[PDB]
Amino acid sequence: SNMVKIVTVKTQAYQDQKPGTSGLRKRVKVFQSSANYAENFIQSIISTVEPAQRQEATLVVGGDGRFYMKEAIQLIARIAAANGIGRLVIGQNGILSTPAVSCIIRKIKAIGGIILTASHNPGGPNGDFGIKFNISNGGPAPEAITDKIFQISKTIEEYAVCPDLKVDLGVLGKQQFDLENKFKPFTVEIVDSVEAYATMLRSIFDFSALKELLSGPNRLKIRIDAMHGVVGPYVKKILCEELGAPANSAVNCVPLEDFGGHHPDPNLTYAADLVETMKSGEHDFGAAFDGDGDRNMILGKHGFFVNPSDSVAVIAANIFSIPYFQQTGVRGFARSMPTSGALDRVASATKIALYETPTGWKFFGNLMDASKLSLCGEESFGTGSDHIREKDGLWAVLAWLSILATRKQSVEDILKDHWQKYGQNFFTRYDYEEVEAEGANKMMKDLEALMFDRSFVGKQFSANDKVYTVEKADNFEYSDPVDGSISRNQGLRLIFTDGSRIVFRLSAGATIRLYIDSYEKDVAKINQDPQVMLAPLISIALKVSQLQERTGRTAPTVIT
Ligand SMILES: [Mg+2]
Repeated sequence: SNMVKIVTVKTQAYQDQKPGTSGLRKRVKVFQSSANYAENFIQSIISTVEPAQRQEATLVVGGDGRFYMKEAIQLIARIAAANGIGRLVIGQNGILSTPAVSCIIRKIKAIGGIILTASHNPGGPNGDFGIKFNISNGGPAPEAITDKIFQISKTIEEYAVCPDLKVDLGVLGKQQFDLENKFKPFTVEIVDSVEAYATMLRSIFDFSALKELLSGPNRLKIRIDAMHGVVGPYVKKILCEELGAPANSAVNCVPLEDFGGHHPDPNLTYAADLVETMKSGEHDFGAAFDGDGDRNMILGKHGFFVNPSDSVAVIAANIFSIPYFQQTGVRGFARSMPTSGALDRVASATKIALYETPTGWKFFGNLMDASKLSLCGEESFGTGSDHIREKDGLWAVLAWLSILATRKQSVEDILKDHWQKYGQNFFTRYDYEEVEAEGANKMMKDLEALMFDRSFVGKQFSANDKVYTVEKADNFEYSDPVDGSISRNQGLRLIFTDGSRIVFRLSAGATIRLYIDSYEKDVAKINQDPQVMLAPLISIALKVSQLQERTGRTAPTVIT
């Protein structure tokens, strides 16, 4: 029945419901076996909305398809209705990519959205579940708001719910619910998962040029792997149906509740199927997306790997292949500090501002909201623009296709031309996972003390046929030019006079991340194996940090 009662449910607070920057993520089993775990958190989110503003408010709700998503969406609808939220907009079947949620929030001027995703983390009966809150600019809720949610969640003693309310998520259109002894109805609009996002992309990119690129006998041959995650229907409906790529272009493009039993995390080993496909030489372009669609990996013919640090640089160097940027102009470029310096060479050569930010969304969002940031990238497979306030993997793929269309060259030839023009930033990230915290912290503190010494700048480091001179060494700090905040201890940087860098970052077991960025201006040495070219700087990095001595690790856990 669509005439439902409002009921107050006594509850007991949990103490660990901390939203963080990417949402509250817990094992699916925790949500299911902890009474009112989800309910308490949803209520805590909604309690940050001023009662007076709820009736005219809309929340956008959707997720990445993982197990438990639809049950959580029903819970959100039952609690939102009871709390006097006037409207929910929900993707069909509950499905909305994270970029789609950001798109819709900003399009319909909603107060925010609740995204049911744990991004690249596994899903399924034994996987993870995440609940992410975005606010009215379409982006992640900032710390002041997540702090409030957490504080409310720790002392909550009841929540309001319409236990008999049920939303049909499969069916497009408005469902109205009349609440007992409430004048105004509760309205749920089920929208097509893809339409609003596709329409945005239709305005950003030249779909006529892309159709021509992707169809016919001379078509660019592409393989696009959604990794059984949320981007699946977007690939099928935009790249295949609208832009005319053959249906086999869409790989793993049916969303699955367990992401096919694998991690929806795009890199050369988690997406090893796509890589093996590309190695056959039949296809010109490959890409893979993460579970909720804000990360992307870019491959060329024969499986040529475009480092995410290079990808944002190539997009920057060819940015006016994209109609959006022809119209807005380029307001600025940004990358996270550990990302390679390739983007900087394009910004310097084209005289556009380069913002080097700590890891995290808020720094990019601030700059975008100041009209100072058009294109951003992160070495962790992140690429985006100010078209929305989340990173956007499928957008990054259509950027590449637009560039491929105007350049009329292979992905590899585009990179070779790029390196010949700007030099090459050989780049890798070493992850040392689950190291003992005491050793890793001692490693960081000792290295920081050593770098702080007056004589460390100007020191020279040699290995084989390579001499590196320290130009600067510090613990990265960022004063945000919008909110005034000062972020400290964002990473140990060893900056060398030749344009190369070593960066150390720390992030239930500590993880050391070691980023190596070797700038090579010699045309003869471009397109080499990065691991070979980076070996001198890796040796210098392990020796000055004494990482093996402090952690007992002789090798990183993961190399990217
Ligand atoms: Mg993600």
